Amino acid sequence: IQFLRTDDEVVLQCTATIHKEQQKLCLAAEGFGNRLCFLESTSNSKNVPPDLSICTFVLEQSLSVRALQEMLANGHRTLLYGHAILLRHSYSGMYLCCLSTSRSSTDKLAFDVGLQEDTTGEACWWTIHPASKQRSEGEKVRVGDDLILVSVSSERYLHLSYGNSSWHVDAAFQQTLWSVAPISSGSEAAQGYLIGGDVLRLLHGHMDECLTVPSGEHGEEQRRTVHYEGGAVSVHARSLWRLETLRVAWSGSHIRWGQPFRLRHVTTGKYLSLMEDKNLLLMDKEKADVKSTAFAFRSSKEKLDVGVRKEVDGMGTSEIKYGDSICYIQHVDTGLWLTYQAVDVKSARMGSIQRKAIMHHEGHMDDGLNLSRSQHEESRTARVIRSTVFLFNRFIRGLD
Amino acid sequence: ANVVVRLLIRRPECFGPALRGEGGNGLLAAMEEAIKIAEDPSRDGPDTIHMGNAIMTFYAALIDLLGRCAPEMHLIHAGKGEAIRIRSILRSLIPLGDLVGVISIAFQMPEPDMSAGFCPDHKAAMVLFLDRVYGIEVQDFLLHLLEVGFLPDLRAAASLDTAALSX
Repeated sequence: IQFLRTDDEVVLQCTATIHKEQQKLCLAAEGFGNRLCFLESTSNSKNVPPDLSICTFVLEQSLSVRALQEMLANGHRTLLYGHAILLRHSYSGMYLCCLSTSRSSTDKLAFDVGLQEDTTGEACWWTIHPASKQRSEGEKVRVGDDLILVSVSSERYLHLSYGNSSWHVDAAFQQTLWSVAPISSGSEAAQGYLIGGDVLRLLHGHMDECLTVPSGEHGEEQRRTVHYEGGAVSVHARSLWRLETLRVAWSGSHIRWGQPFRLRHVTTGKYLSLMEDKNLLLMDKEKADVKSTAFAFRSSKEKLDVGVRKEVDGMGTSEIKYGDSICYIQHVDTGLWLTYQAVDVKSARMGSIQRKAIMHHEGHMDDGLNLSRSQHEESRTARVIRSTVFLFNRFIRGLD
Repeated sequence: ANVVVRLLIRRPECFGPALRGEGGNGLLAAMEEAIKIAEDPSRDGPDTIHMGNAIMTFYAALIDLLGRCAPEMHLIHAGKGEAIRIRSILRSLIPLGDLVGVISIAFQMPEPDMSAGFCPDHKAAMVLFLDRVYGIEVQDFLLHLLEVGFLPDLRAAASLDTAALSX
C-alpha cells in the first residue's frame, strides 16, 4: 500500500532459476574505477553477506515521455506507471545509463548497462512498465510490484543475461522482472539520530578513544587485531564502522535496540567476528556467518529482553541518537560486553597507548559508548581508499 | 516503418537464425552456406524447392525490407531524433563489413545455366540497404567498395558477345 515517492533509496532485485535452483540476484555498481554494473547475491546471505552499500539507487525525477522528449529537445512526486525515471547511484553519485559497447559475446545485439556522470541524452533515463495485467498505465506503483525497465535510447529491456562467468545484466530484447526494495523512504530522517546503513564510529565519555585496528605499517595479521586508540585516530579512515543490517528491505531505517547487524570495517572490508577459543577479530565476507558476525546495541547491562523485537516493516521510530545515546555492544551468541584491557605492561606503558577490547560478562561501568557519524566526504574517501588499495594490490601481485 | 521495426525487435525470432541468435554468426556465412546447399543436391528434394536459393531469397527479402524501412534520405533524419534512433537500431542489427562481404561474391557468368541460385537481384537488396541505412559519403569507403564488390561484377557484365541469358 506504500507508494514510491521521489528522492528515496531503493534496491533492484530479481530471481534467476538456473541449475534448477532459484536465486535472488541484485543490481550493484562499483562506481569508482569502473563504469559497467554487475550482480550481487542477496540470497545465500547466511555465509556470504551482500554488499548493500553499492546496490542502492535513488529516483531523481519522474517525467512522462512527452515531458522527457520535450525537455530533451529544449519535489516529492509519486511513481506512476508508463513514466520515465532517473536512477542516481547513492554512493558514486553517477546515473544509470545504457552503454553503447558490448561485452558479452553471446549477445551480438545487446548493450551493456553502467553509470555515467552527465544526465544528457536518452541513455540515463528508464521508462517503467508493469509486469501484470491487473495494473495498467497511469496507475500508482506500490512496494513489491513487479516492474519492467526499458531504455529510452535503445528501447531495450533491462535483461538478466546468463553466462558461465559473465553473470552480467545487459540491454536485450527479452524482458526480465525486477522487484523494488525500499531502504530510506526520503521522509523526515531525524537529524542526530542513528540511521541504518550509516558509516560512523564510537567514542568514550572521558577517555577520548575510538575502536580501531593497527595502521598499514603492520601486516594484515596485525591489522586483523582490534583495540582502542586515541590521539589523531579520532579523525582517520581506519576508525570508521558500518552497520550492515541483515534485512534487504528498509535497512536504512531508524535502528532500534536489540536488532542484529554486522559491524563492517570500511578500510579492510571485513567484519568483527568471534570464535570462542579467541577474542573478536576481522574476517572477510566469504565466511561471514550471521551467528558470529551479528551484534546489537543495548541500553543497559542486564538481560531483561533479548528476543522481543522481531520485524518492523517501515521507517521505524527515532530512538537512538548520536551524542546523548550510551549504547552497549552485545553479541547475539555470547551476550558479552566491551571491556578495555591493559595489554601493555608497565615496561612500555608510556609508549603506544593501546587498550585491547575484550568481550566479557562483567565489564567495567565506565564505557559510555557515544556514537559519532562521519560525513559523506570521509565515508566515500574511505570506501574509495579500500577500492584502490585492493585494485593496486591485485596489480602488484599480477606484475610481480 | 517505425512500428514494423518495433515489432521486429520485440519478436527477434522473425530474423533468420543464422543472422540473429546465439548460434549463427551473420549473413556472410549464411549466404556462403546457402550457396553450398544450392550446389550440393543432397540438401534438397530428390522444379523442386532449392533450399539454398530459398534461404538466399528470404535473407535478401529481409534486408530489402529493412532497407526500404530505413527512415529517409536524411530529409527528416537531419533534424529528427527517432529517425536517428531507428537508423542506429538498423546499423546495430546489420553490420557493415558483413554487407560488403555479401556484396562481394562475384557470381559466375555462364550453353545457359539455371538461375535458381545466387540471383543477381540478391545484390540489389544489399546495395539498397547500403544506400539507405549507411550511404556513400566517404571517399576511401567508396573506393574500397568499388574495388571489392563492383569491378568483378562489372567485368562479368561487360564480357558479353552473344550469349546473353541473364538481363
